[PDB]
Amino acid sequence: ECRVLSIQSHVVRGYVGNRAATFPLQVLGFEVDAVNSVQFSNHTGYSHWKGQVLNSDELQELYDGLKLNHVNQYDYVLTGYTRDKSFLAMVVDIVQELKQQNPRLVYVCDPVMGDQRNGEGAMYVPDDLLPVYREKVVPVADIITPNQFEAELLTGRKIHSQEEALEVMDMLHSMGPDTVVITSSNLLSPRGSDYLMALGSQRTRAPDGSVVTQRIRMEMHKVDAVFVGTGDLFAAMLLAWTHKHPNNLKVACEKTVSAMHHVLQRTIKCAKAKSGEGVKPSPAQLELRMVQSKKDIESPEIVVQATVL
Amino acid sequence: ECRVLSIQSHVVRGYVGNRAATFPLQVLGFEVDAVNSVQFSNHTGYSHWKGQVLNSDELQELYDGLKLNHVNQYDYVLTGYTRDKSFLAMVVDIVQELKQQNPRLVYVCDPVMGDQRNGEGAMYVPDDLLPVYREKVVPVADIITPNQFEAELLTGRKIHSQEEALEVMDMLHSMGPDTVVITSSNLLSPRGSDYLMALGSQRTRAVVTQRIRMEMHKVDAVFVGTGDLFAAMLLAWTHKHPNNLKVACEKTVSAMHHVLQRTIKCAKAKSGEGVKPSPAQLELRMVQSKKDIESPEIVVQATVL
Ligand SMILES: Nc1ncnc2c1ncn2[C@@H]1O[C@H](COP(=O)(O)OP(=O)(O)OP(=O)(O)O)[C@@H](O)[C@H]1O
Ligand SMILES: Nc1ncnc2c1ncn2[C@@H]1O[C@H](COP(=O)(O)OP(=O)(O)OP(=O)(O)O)[C@@H](O)[C@H]1O
Ligand SMILES: [K+]
Ligand SMILES: [K+]
Ligand SMILES: [Zn+2]
Ligand SMILES: [Zn+2]
Repeated sequence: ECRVLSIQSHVVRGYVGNRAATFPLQVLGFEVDAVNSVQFSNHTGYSHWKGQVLNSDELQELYDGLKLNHVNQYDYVLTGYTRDKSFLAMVVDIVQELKQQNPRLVYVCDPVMGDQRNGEGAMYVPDDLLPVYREKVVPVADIITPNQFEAELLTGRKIHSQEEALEVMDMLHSMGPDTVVITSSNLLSPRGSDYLMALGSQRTRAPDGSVVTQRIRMEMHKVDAVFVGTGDLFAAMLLAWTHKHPNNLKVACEKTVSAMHHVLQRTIKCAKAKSGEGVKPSPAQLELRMVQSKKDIESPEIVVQATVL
Repeated sequence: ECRVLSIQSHVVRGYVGNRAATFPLQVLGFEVDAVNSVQFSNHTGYSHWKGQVLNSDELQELYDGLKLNHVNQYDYVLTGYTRDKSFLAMVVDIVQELKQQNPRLVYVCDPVMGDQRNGEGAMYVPDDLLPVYREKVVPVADIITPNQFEAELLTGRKIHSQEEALEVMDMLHSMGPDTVVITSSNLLSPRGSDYLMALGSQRTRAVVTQRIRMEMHKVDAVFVGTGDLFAAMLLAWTHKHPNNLKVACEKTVSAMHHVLQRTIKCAKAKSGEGVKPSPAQLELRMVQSKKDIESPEIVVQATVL
């Protein structure tokens, strides 16, 4: 019996935030309680979008309702994109209260702030969120899934190589989370320029005070398209697989990355078919084919091997 | 590839409204766009509840977003509990607009009315909603899932026997919906007093008519969201068996039985011995009934009337 409290955005159509995360965890057997931080018609990749947002006060209201009914017991808390600092600070109060009641609670956090869109690096959020992520969110997180840019920002250090990447991940471990996964980087991969390189690290303190650190590298073949909600889907499946393989980051990452590959291959195939030959698929046509990937999400065939570093 | 627009309530914890309908439809292979009419912490069966309600203007603002992006093309529309007549009217406008764009669109409606436990923080459904359902909603609905009390209100008639029911169901057809299903009645099953009787009727312009009856053994507990789970699965099964309401209902009702059995068993297991299960312990074991929803073992035989 595992219950997850997921606080993320919601869209009527498409897959992003809680939409990208709920279905996967449900088919994997987790009980998901979903707080929708906002409700829009579709993601911001489209030309238009309309919806409402929740302020930190409304969030607190929803939590008080769970608390008043004595059902505020969770095994996992999962958060992603957040645009306002009050909301984020409010989330930390919540995570801390819950951890006070369940020391075994695991907080999976995807510190969303930006990327380097093919050599294009800029922020998605107000510069005032970074201090909150740095000083208040990271310290209580158990698993974080930043991309290169977010790892550089959290540590204030820049990554130019695989070696510096590992140092940055160590600095992150020192900030709190025992598990760190850099989901994507600008790093050149040894298998080819067309491969995306991911890196993972899981720290473990031994009884005698010694520290064991499992580090792994992953190389996935790039799909020529820009997807949305990919980081959310990743964080959600990583939570499920790390649960099953608690002390094996290797297998957890392999199962997670394999599933991504299957979902995306099914998505790019359907998008090109729906947009005609020659024509480039539109954001509407590139929405993740979540529902049709059920079997692949439940039991993915492994198609990527993690290299132990 | 089918796409469903479901406009219902959302609750952080538990299953009612959209929470009871989405997972089921998704595992059955349907693309579900969900508009959450409200967002509460839990349903009204609990001692407390907090949340916010979405007004009709906000509902229009969302649908507009879908329109501007030319992605407002659906195959089904699914609605349930509403306590705002203003919101309900906006839903009818949205449906007629969608039906003009796709005449083949199917509107599945569960006209909720009464002192029902729900996910919109309400203690009752305003009496002033009845005339809205009667005149604006039902004429546009293709499949309706009223319970006996609701059917009686929509027709002004009162059901005292099995013949009386078929009589009301026919009236409902004439009002618009080609498929009607009275989900539960006070009617005494010949099978015993511990069985709940459900009646179903379906018209096909060959105009033909198929009527059915089902006995379901009562479960000694009070559940919330069952009406929502029913409508959602009926939607899926009617799609797979378009002209066979017998088979469609048999699978829907079977799935239901499996979910409730798994729910009552776990609830008693989690509560102390001789301790009555609390609403929180009675929340539907949805995620764990995945295989039973995808492929339910038939445990009921619908008799053709
Ligand atoms: N084009 C792609 N080809 C292959 N895998 C991809 C692609 N885009 C995303 N992914 C996969 O999705 C997961 C998350 O990707 P990435 O690290 O780019 O996300 P992100 O920058 O956090 O996402 P977002 O910007 O949408 O929040 C990774 O496991 C990655 O392999
Ligand atoms: N105690 C029970 N035992 C067996 N089946 C039940 C029970 N309660 C509900 N159901 C099943 O749930 C479905 C809907 O039942 P019911 O007539 O109570 O719904 P409703 O009035 O639409 O629901 P709601 O409580 O959401 O208003 C039917 O298929 C019915 O058999
Ligand atoms: K990420
Ligand atoms: K009903
Ligand atoms: Zn991201
Ligand atoms: Zn009902």
